[PDB]
Amino acid sequence: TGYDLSASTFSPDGRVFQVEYAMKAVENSSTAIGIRCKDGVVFGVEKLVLSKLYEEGSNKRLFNVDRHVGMAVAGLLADARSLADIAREEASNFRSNFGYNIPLKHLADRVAMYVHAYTLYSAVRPFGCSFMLGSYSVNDGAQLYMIDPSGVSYGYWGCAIGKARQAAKTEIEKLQMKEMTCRDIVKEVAKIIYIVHDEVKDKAFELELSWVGELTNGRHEIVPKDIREEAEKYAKESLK
Amino acid sequence: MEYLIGIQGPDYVLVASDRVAASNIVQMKDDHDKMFKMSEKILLLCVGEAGDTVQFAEYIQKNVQLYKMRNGYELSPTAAANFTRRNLADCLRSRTPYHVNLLLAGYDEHEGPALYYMDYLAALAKAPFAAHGYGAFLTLSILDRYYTPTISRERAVELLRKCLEELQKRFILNLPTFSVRIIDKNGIHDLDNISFP
Amino acid sequence: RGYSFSLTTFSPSGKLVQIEYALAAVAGGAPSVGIKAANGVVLATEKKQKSILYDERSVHKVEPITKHIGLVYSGMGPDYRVLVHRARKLAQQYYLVYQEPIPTAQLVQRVASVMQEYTQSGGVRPFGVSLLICGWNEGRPYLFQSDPSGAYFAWKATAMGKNYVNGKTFLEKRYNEDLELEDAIHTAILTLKESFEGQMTEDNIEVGICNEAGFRRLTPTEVKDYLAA
Amino acid sequence: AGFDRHITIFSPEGRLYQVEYAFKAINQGGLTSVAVRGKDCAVIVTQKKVPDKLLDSSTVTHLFKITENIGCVMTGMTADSRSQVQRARYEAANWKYKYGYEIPVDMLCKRIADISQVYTQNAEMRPLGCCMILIGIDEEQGPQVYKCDPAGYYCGFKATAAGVKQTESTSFLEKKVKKKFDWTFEQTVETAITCLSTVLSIDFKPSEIEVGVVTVENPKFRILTEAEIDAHLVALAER
Amino acid sequence: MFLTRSEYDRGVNTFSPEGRLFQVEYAIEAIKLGSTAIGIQTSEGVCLAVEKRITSPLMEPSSIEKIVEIDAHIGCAMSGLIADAKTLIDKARVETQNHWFTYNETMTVESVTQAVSNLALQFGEEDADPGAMSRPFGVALLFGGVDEKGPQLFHMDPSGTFVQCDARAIGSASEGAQSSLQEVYHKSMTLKEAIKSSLIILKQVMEEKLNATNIELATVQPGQNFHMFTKEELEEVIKDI
Amino acid sequence: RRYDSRTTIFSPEGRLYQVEYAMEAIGHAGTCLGILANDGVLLAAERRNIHKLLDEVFFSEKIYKLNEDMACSVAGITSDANVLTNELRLIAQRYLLQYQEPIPCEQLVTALCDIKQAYTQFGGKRPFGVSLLYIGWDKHYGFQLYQSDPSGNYGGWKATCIGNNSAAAVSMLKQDYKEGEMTLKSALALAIKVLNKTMDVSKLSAEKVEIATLTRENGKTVIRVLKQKEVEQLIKKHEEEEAKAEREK
Amino acid sequence: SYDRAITVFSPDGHLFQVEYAQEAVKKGSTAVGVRGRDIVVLGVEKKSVAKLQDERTVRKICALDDNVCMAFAGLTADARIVINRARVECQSHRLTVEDPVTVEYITRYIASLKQRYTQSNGRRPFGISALIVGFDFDGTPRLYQTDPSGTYHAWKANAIGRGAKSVREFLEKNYTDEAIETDDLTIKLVIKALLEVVQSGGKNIELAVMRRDQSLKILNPEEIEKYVAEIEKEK
Amino acid sequence: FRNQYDNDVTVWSPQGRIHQIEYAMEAVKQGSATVGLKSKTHAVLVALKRAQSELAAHQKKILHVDNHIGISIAGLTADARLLCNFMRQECLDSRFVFDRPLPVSRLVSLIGSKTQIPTQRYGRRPYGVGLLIAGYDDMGPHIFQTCPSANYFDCRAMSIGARSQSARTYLERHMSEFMECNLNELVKHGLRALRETLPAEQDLTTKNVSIGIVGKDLEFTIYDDDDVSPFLEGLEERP
Repeated sequence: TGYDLSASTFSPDGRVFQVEYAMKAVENSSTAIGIRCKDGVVFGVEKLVLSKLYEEGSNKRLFNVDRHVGMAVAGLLADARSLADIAREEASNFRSNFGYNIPLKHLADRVAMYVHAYTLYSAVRPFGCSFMLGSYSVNDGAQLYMIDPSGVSYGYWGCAIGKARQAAKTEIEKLQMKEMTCRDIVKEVAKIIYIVHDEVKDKAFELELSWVGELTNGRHEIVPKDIREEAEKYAKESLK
Repeated sequence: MEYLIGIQGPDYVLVASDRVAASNIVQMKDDHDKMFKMSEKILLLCVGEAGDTVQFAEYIQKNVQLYKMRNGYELSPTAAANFTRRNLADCLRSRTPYHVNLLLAGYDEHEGPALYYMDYLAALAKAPFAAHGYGAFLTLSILDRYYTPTISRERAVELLRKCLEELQKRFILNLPTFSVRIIDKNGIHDLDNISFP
Repeated sequence: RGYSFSLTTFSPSGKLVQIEYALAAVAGGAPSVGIKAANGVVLATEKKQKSILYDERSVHKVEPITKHIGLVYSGMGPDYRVLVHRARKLAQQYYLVYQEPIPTAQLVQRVASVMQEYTQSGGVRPFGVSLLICGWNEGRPYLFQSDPSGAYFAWKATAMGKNYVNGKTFLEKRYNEDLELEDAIHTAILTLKESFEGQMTEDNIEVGICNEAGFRRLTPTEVKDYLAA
Repeated sequence: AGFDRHITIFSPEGRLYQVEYAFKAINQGGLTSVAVRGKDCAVIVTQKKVPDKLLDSSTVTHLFKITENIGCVMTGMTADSRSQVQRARYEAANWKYKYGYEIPVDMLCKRIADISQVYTQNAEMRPLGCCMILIGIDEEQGPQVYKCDPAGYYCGFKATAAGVKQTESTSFLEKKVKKKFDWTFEQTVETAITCLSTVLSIDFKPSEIEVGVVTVENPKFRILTEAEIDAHLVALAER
Repeated sequence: MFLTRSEYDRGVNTFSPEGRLFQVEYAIEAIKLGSTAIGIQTSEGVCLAVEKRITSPLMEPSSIEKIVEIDAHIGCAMSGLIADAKTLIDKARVETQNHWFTYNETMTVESVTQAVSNLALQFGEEDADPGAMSRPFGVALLFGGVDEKGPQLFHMDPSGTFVQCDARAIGSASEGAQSSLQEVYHKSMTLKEAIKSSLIILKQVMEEKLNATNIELATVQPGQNFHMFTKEELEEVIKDI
Repeated sequence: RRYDSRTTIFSPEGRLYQVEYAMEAIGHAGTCLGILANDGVLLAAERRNIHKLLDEVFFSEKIYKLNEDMACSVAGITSDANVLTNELRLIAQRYLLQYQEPIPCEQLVTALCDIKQAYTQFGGKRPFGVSLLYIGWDKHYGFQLYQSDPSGNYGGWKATCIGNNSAAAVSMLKQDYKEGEMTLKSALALAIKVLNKTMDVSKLSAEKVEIATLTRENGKTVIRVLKQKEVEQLIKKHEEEEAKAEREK
Repeated sequence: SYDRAITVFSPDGHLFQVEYAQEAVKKGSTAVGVRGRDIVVLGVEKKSVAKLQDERTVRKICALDDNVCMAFAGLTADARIVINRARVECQSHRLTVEDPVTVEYITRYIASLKQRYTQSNGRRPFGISALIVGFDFDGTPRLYQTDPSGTYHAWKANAIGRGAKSVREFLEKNYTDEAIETDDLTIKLVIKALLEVVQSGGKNIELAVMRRDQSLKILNPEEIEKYVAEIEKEK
Repeated sequence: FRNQYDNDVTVWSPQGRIHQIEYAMEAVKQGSATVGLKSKTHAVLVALKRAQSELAAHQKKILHVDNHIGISIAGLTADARLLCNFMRQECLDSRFVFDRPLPVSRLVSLIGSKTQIPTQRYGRRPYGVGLLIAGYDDMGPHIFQTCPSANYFDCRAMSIGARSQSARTYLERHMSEFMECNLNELVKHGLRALRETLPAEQDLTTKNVSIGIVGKDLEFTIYDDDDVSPFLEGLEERP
């Protein structure tokens, strides 16, 4: 069956299988989750330490695509870094032309359309990355968006990507994020990541966290290490 | 500043030009040849702004010889005239106008002798006799006076000598020597240079 | 074999088979009939709709390129509209250049040149549609056909679409050069009546006529009046 | 075979099977949309299915506003739908810029459909696997309903459906127009909801459906609130 | 037990399993079709020699040009496709003259070899220019010249890789000729000894008996410029052997 | 296996099979004929389209006028034929604009043949599946007949036929044609003879053929299409002559 | 496998499409060239008249310029294109450097063109090999050969096309300084060589000469008849 | 079979793996080994060079991009030369524009983008070369590796090329002491690490070793065959 070879093609039953094959790419990735609460959005990533040789604070999967928005990625890291460059360019162009910080919904739509361009044409493959975007602005509020390799974009109160998406999603489902505040949400994100991590298959992980919210005055930033250590100790204690 | 003269006849066309190429005041060359043979039986005489003359003449020469090599027969004089006129006229609108004034002389087996005239603006005109340059103003009346459509070639060289010695008498610039050649059915024939010491 | 798929590949025995396949696409299209009368030319085609829900006024299979030219098609609907827009544009370009209405022969030449332009490139497919282009110029009627191949022919009368062979036989039996268009429209609806496989009504068919006045699509009431016979 | 797998090549029967597969891609989504016209109103209804609780229900929508007085409902691939929606908005604004008046619904549908044609004729790109249904009010013609499909067919309609239950829904609607008495706004909305609910067997609640309307009184396209949808739904159940 | 599927060798820009990129390797195999060429670097100079492989007597011997002059300071010897060799020689010459124009100096042999190598690299098609051959250059060059560092001999291959080599052989009998080079060569040998040894090896590998006609020989010494041994000089040395 | 695709691959034994397959196409075409005479040159063709409901609106279906001084008849794909004739007319008028003289016949043929060669050589486009005859008068070589093929190769012929039964036409012309002795009337009679032999129809209909003649009258070329009455008279004369030859035996 | 694209090398590094074009050259009519001391003679066989064809249209030998001419064996249309391109290059070189083209310059240009068509896919090699003859400024005779691959080589004498192997073996045997001594002897040598492979002598050979400072002369059929008669009689 | 899905970079596999990129990642394994390690004050690159023959000189495995950055290559020398040219021009552009040395992290980001573009598009192959980038900047000493896949890492130490796992395990077990080492101790550690990769018969020599050092006071310098003898002499022997 030559239908799956290219994305220009359609299956006889109406399915573009290259895109689904690209969606299978992110499942290879280690998990990443983002939770939205009243104050803001918290992101977390389970960054597996492949070797002791690799420096800490390397292979970062949490990027800052503008001062007021952050990006968390799962799937091919090369494609993800390129998509982050695209998103940064889109945000800068929006600021330059329209004179203010890009709305997250619009940014998600533009990067999603850029992604969707690739599924159509035969010359170029779909992206191999699924990524989450999150921002807080006093006008818009807390917003969390996820973009699949297809270019589908939606807003999620809580979201997970990667290998352990389903388990992470049920754990997130039993949380009541809407009432909660960010400084608790970091602890619960750590708990969920420690739960879904598989010690047997994955040797070790270093929890990589970020948030954006009013506590930052609407700037996405990496967690202060004291708060990281507190959340990690809480997660280890709860794990039992 | 450069003189061209052409006299058509029953079975010939006579052409002559001054042999001076000059800087501001110094007459760098005394034996400059302003006649380019596009083919066996057609000559192109060119005067004008420096550089443009040789560039345009060489371009038309090589195009005509390419026509010869490709098709096995020479262009007609009228066709060569229209072709060089087209090339000059196209460049007039462009940023690189060739400021050149030309006289094309030819013999065709079917259509007989022909003399053609074109200015830098690329107008074309067949004529019995014609001249280019400031000396043309002095010498055209000589031709208009003594020319006959049935002029013999000895009479034509005599008439040309009269026209040129008038330049010697009156024209401010010094055009001491002139080159002369005839086109006929046989082909281009060089003639002795009319030299006024 | 490989000749089947490529459009820039002559098959053995010298056939551009993708074009033949496009003509097969034309043959599947709905019946269309064209009859050139002495004082006019009638273009007719069936506009059979899948359901009552369809609004007939929304789209038309018979379109005017100019005041005095109109055409009808059998084949692919989208391709028809691409070339009808291009035909209108070509006619307007002619009017800008020459300040005269374009002759029908010239228009069919230009649109056939477009259709040929598409066949050469591999990246594109041929237009899966054929046209009957009718016009009145110089106090004379005209009817033409232009195929996906980029070729054009001049027909006194012809049919395209389903059962086009049988319709053409019915026409050559029924055709008389002396016919006036009042009779020719009747003959055209009969030619279509051969091949409907349904009870034709004013909605189910679309028909248009050209004459000294120019091209027009006669209304549903008009075609009802003609259908009454 | 090999006559499929490229849009350009024709079958030996001249069918272009790839676009026909794009038509199947619409049904692969598992959602249905219905549009029905009225004497003074046009409505669009479609299923709204939220796979996960975590998804923000506000963000997920198949109803989009091409311009102030035109609304659309897209059925098929979500990404291709959003792209076609963006192209439609650009076409509408560009029409307003060039020609000085709001684009007609028919011309918008025609522009989008001929774009779909350039897709189905050029090799490298694929037809967008989505279907559009546009509703608006034209002053001359009153309400309008139109549909684009991946092929480039753009015909107007009295009423239509798209998605998996299209044949059942158009069978239902065909009966209702055949017993034509009229459709006021309430009856129009009721007909749409009854068609969708009957063909799906859903017996909807207000969250499960999203409805958008245009009316000659208020020409602007508006997406009704859950309260308005429940008001219409309760009226259906009561009678 | 034979597995001959290859199925990845066709088409450059395809990494086969184990990542070997076989089109370039086949191009490197291609130079073995060419006539054997041989280079020896010495303190007194660098010498280049090649077997002409004359097909017929009527062909003019001078026309075969498998050793050429990039400039006075550098010469080249080539084995492989004559046409793409001519292309690379043209690139070398224009780059040398561009260097003279811009910096009023003479290029080093390493720099010239790098210049041609950059052109050879362009088979990858990273550049968008249409006028670059998609196939790798099916030729190997030996660049011999006296520079600021003295006599130098550089080898270039279809990949575009280049290295200095005290002595190298390219072409059909490069295998075996290189073993003979390895045994005979010592760094101290004078250019006379190098010429004699290279001609011995060429006589061994060549199918036809060696004659002044069927070989081309050249040397560039620090005092001299690139020089080709004439018929008489070739006669003298091939007699001396 | 397959070295017949893409028109840019030399097959082993060095043959371009796409152009040969294109040359196969012209054989299907309606026969076209050209004969050279001392006083003129003619083109005669069989109107393969003999559908009852076709109108003869045009100057000619097969015969085209390219210039004041020449014409052509085409056998092959009609769309490529239309393209080639448009290109020919543009080439002729470009030469007239440049040199203010009529295009030489051989030069025009050579230019179009250069186009046809170019389409062979480059990858994407197909070769032109057309072969067409050129007839013209030029001051240099007088009346001339030229043939071209899809390959882009042309030649000068005293008389030749292209299309269906071209071999039979050439065999008949070889015996019949008298070098240096033809006149336009005799050449017309020969054309009717060879057309009757080649064409499957027992009687040449006089609506199933189109004949055009090129002659120089009063120093100006005239390209004329023989009208239906003229060709009717010609076929009547040929039938009478052939029957009388039959009657004697 | 490896014979469908020009770009792809084969295992063992053979580019096979160019070899196939070189094979295509072999199909063509024979051509022969020989360098006399003061003449260069270029001879080409003629396939057949066909009795309804005009011989003037078909001419294998052609003059690129006043001092250079070529003959070809291979695809006729490709030969026509290459001849025209070389002619325009000749006139352009005269335009650029105010000097007549050298034979090695023009054969280099033609070879570079053929090479340019080989290197890139999407273009097929010119299926021709050519024999270029001219006299240089010094007056030395020059004969060069080119092939679809794009290599060029000087030859004292050579043949191309069908029967090239046989006729070149004959020419390797026959050619010597003695034969080149006389212009008539050079013409007779090439005529005998073409007679080695041709159906009939006078009818089926078209021959031409270039002298030291004269234009190309295609020998008349009567002159060719006289020369073959002299050759025939001596046997 | 699954010979399909391997032909081009633009084809995803049924399990979400682009096989051509992995086949390119195999290319680094082909090349001779390289090792890089850093201290608080210095960054080091050391390499094992290979020679075609005894007469031939050893290949150049360490290349200087700028005073503050230099690279060592494992994999295709062609791609190495091209990427080195790109990096050199980027650094020159930074110095011309801003009059500051380019940050090494930003340079490897640029390399990653340039390398990523081939993988996604049809046409140019993935750059089948793996580079170790080492430099000193204001933040401190840095070592990065870049794969034929455009992903890049920041490393305390790393080894790429054939038989590099032995060097990696030596480096990992000895890593703690590296940070406080002198440059002599550090280069000696790296030399032993690459000595692990060599065959047992082979041993380190002046010829086949190249060392590249950069630091706060030291611009990038490649210590060649003669100059490596001070660093090599300290090493004791094979274990």
